[PDB]
Amino acid sequence: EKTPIQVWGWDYLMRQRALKRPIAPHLTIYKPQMTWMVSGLHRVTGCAMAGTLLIGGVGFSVLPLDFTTFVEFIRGLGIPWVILDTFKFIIAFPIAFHTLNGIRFIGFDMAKGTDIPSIYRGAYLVLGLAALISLAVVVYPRWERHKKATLPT
Amino acid sequence: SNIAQYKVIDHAYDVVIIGAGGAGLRAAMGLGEAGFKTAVVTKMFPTRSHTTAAQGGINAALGSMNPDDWKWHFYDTVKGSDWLGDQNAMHYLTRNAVEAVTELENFGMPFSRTPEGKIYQRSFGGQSNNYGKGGVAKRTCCVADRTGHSMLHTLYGNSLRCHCTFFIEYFALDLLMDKGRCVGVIALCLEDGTIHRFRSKRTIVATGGYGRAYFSCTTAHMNTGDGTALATRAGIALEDLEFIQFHPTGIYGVGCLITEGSRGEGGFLVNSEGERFMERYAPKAKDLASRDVVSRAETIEIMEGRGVGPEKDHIYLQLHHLPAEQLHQRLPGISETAKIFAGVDVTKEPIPVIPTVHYNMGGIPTNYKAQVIKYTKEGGDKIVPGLYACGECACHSVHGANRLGANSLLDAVVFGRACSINIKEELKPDEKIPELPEGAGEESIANLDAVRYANGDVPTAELRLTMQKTMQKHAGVFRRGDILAEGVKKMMDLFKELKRLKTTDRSLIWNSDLTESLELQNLMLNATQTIVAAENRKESRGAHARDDFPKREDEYDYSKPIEGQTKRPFEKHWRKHTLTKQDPRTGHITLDYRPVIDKTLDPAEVDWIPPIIRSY
Amino acid sequence: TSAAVTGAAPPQFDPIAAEKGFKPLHSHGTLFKIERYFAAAMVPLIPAAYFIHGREMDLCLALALTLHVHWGVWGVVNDYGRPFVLGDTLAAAVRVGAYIFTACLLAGLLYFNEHDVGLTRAFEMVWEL
Amino acid sequence: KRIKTFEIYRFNPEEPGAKPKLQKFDVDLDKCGTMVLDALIKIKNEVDPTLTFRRSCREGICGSCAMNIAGENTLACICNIDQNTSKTTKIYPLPHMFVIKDLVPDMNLFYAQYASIQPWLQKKTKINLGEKQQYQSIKEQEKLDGLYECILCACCSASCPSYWWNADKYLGPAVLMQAYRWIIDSRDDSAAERLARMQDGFSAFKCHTIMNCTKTCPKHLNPARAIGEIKMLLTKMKTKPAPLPTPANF
Ligand SMILES: Cc1cc2nc3c(=O)[nH]c(=O)nc-3n(C[C@H](O)[C@H](O)[C@H](O)COP(=O)(O)OP(=O)(O)OC[C@H]3O[C@@H](n4cnc5c(N)ncnc54)[C@H](O)[C@@H]3O)c2cc1C
Ligand code: HEM
Ligand SMILES: Cc1ccccc1C(=O)Nc1cccc(OC(C)C)c1
Ligand code: SF4
Ligand code: F3S
Ligand code: FES
Repeated sequence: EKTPIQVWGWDYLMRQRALKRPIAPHLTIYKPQMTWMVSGLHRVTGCAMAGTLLIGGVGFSVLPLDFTTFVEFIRGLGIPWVILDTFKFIIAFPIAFHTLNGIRFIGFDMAKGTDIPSIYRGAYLVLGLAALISLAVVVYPRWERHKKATLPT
Repeated sequence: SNIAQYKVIDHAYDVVIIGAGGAGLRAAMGLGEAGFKTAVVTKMFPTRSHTTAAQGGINAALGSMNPDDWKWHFYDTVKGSDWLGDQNAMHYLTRNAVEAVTELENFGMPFSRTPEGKIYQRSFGGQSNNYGKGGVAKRTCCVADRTGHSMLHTLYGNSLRCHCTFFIEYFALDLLMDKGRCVGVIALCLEDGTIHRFRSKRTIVATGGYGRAYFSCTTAHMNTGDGTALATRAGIALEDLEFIQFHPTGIYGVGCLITEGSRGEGGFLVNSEGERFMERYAPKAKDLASRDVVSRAETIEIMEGRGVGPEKDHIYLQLHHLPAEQLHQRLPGISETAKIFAGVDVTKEPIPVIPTVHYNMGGIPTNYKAQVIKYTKEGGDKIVPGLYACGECACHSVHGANRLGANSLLDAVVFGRACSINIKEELKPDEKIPELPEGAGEESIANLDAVRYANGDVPTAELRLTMQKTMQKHAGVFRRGDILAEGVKKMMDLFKELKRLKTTDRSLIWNSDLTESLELQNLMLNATQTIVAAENRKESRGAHARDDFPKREDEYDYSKPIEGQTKRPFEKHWRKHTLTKQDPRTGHITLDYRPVIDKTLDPAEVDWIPPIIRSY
Repeated sequence: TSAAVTGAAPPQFDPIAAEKGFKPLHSHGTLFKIERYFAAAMVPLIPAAYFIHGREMDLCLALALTLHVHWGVWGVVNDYGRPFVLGDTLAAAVRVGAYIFTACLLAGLLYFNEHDVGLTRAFEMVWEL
Repeated sequence: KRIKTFEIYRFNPEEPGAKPKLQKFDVDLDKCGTMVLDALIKIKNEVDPTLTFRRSCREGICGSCAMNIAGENTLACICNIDQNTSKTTKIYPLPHMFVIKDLVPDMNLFYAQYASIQPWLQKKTKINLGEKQQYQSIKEQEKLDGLYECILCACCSASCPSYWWNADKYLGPAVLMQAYRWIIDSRDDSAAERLARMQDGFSAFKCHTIMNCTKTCPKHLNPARAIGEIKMLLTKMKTKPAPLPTPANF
């Protein structure tokens, strides 16, 4: 159900194909900027999580595996005190960064914070709190279990 | 057209417009309104047309700031034309100025507003209330610093409603002629290298001027004065070509315009000694004296050494004394423009400026109906059928020897509007669309086919440069008989190098090398005619000032009282238009001269102003 | 030579003539509104999931998550699932797939709440490693 | 011999079955002007005249010379050459546009879309043309500051990835901001019908607030923002304070 202009826009795209006309480059050539790199990482993560929820929700359902076997399977190698929390940080950050940025990416739908200072500030602001909250959430229980090896009671 | 084959494409319209500048678009809107199948042909997108770069404002006696009579506008415009201006055309201009600019507000032009909510006007060069007696006039209505950008975008937008069909990026090669009658236009569609023949009952020329004939210019690269050349290649005399206005405040480096609005807001010109030197050269007007004066007044200070900077060769424009909340409000365009190209914080430093080529009053000769004319010495003003002109490429003339400040955007509009007004009437719907004679502009193409595969040993790029300089030198603000002779000698020998041309680019589709070559072709016609006219004009008047003939040559000496004297014959005195008639192929130029139309249109509505000595 | 063919006027969009008939007022605008509301509502929710675990939270998560991701994937399917680069019906396949993805998602999440640890408990257990 | 080297996008439709290229042009910076365009001209003028490209103004107000320069969409004429002679300035045409020849792209869609917003003044009471100045207050008209300046270069629509993808349906920043410019003009009346024409899910909303438009823009303007008000206007989270009262002594 297209508006008259968007009809024309198609017929055009055809006519443009007709002429075997090449298309200018874009991702190939355009420079990294914190405007759209952030856009990427909002949408990259946004999806990754949904694909997890599918690969998780439907994967563990169709497979005989319950989750309790999986949690045990990895403790099989019992990977280093580090490499676990790495993967915890990798799992917090897509939720952290995204959800924060969601408040920011809503902002620019309202014209709220759309000047280049407000854009570039918010970019670091969101990455700051996502780095904080994901590190803090991951290195808090880890620093509570090594607060057993030596503790009062 | 032997060395290739060409895709020829006919059309049939009522009226073709070669031009999508202020005049062309206004002209189109009125014709759409009238209901004509109107084809607008332009060699670039209409928003890119020059008008866009216009800054200062557009003139009308609105009195948004204070009482104003358009007759005071009319006066300052006739004195601005140094009585080389056909006043019947100027009467039309200044009468309807208030209607036309009001129209533009009513087309959604976002004019800067006064607290009253009216269209904010500023002061400008060469205007004054009470017929030169009263104060400095505020008629120059504006969209702050960027009036021409907003006028064009507005005019264009409104022309998307006129049901007018746009041919964009089509380089017009020739006016298609049938023994006296303009039956249409021929062009090259850049997009696919096809050739297009437009059959039309009328043809409006709104191509703009030839600013690139000189080296330094505020003009845009596409100011190659094509329409002016088209008329010549169709066999028409061009008018007042030697009158080239020099804008005072062009930036020292690139030559980009710093507006006269910058002066009309309270800025001023300062030499190496820190003197607001315009207070000498103009006791009354000062830095808002007419451009030919201010630009001369600059050159005098330079040529006497009080020029500024490391070459003592340009001067300053001063804005670091106006309050910064006005600079930003009234001059944001030039603010940044200066900050980019000059690196100047205009609130802290002055802007290095210099006289610069800007507007060509000179153009294709017309009457007040914006109709192209030929001038026999016996038959008089015999019109050209199916042909109209307006804008910078025309010479009605409303500017005679010196264009007034902020008057052209108006000239573009009012006479664009005039084109349709005048056509709506004198065209009748029984008149069938004229058929083309067989093999029309088979030459137009041949010419193209030549330049396309240009075989000689002179790069098109280099032949231009040497034209531009050969010009820059000889036809400056101050010119002299010996220089000009010596200029004409070089320019006519540069013309013979056209047969020795080189172009590498061979393709039909978007050949900016070929098209630019056709521009040079057109520029060389304009240029040659500009300087032979100047060389021959033995007087100082308006922009054209002769060291060897520094008095204004008139019928009477006008400093002395009128009666008692005895009127000179037409031959001796120079109150007359310069009508160069070039042989397009060979390059020979012949002249002839045509009277200034002193009468108004209605002696009942206003009186024709007697030539007095032009002082500011 | 001038043994030309007569051509036609160049393809151009008439905004006045396109104004004939055009009544489309399928104001998507009010739908956008609710997408964002909902997502803003989820701003407190993620903290709530961290702190208040459980099966009934899983249900709020799996209901909201399936609803917000549904809206989300539909967006990304329109951007990249283009008729131009896929051909019409093949683009309709991805288009429909964006709805298949949602329904498979919810069921995937519902099965996990009702026959496994549940969302909340799954995080506790992996954070426990 | 401060020889700057340039990598320019090249292409010829004339040449049979040809394909996009990259040519290296060297330029003496001492023999050249300070702006990118100067070199491109210098090059066409001295080296390869087939280097086809758009120019008209020299002052950055026409919009003709929009292109990519070292990864950014900007105007050449007012973009300064990178003085480091060891490096290359990488010049491409405006991204995701169909290229005619070298740096020249086809606009028409862009132009056509800006035509669809009915970019001209509309008022329900038929007023007479050259008769009267309509009323607009200083505060009213000043709103347009940030909107009227757009030269239609298309640096912003060329940078918007959502435009890349759905160019036929999604109007793109520059065109939208002009749609907006005509919306909030107090003197303009038919401002709802303007919103009506981009209510659908692509026309306007496909703006995913990426923000390149505002970042890449050579006239420092902000389309993202006016899109903002459109989102608010379309959702009816907001609407315009209708015309101020035109006094009876005006
Ligand atoms: C920097 C600057 C500032 C100015 N400021 C002001 C001001 O403040 N106020 C004022 O009144 N005046 C001003 N002027 C003067 C004024 O802007 C112009 O003279 C006027 O706008 C010319 O309009 P036009 O329609 O005649 O042609 P232009 O606007 O010059 O456009 C010419 C048109 O003709 C077309 N054309 C040319 N050659 C061909 C061809 N071969 N085939 C097809 N089409 C062709 C072009 O495509 C173009 O669209 C200024 C000029 C400059 C340079
Ligand atoms: C908790 C607070 C959250 C908020 C406020 C939020 C907000 C948003 C917003 C505003 C968008 C649209 C942005 C756009 O169109 O570019 C969006 C898109 C998306 N969100 Fe979220 N979100 C949240 C959590 C999540 C979570 C947990 C996921 C997990 C899968 C997710 C996945 C997505 C996806 C896939 C999109 C796709 C559209 C796109 O990126 O363009 N979001 N979100
Ligand atoms: C389309 C879109 C909508 C919302 C959020 C993000 C995107 C998005 O992926 N842009 C995008 C898409 C592809 C490439 C790209 O960068 C290139 C410059 C590498 C950016
Ligand atoms: S907005 Fe800035 S970038 Fe987009 S067009 Fe108008 S000017 Fe060029
Ligand atoms: S770059 Fe792209 S999606 Fe929206 S705000 Fe700017 S347009
Ligand atoms: S050429 Fe006018 S925008 Fe640079």
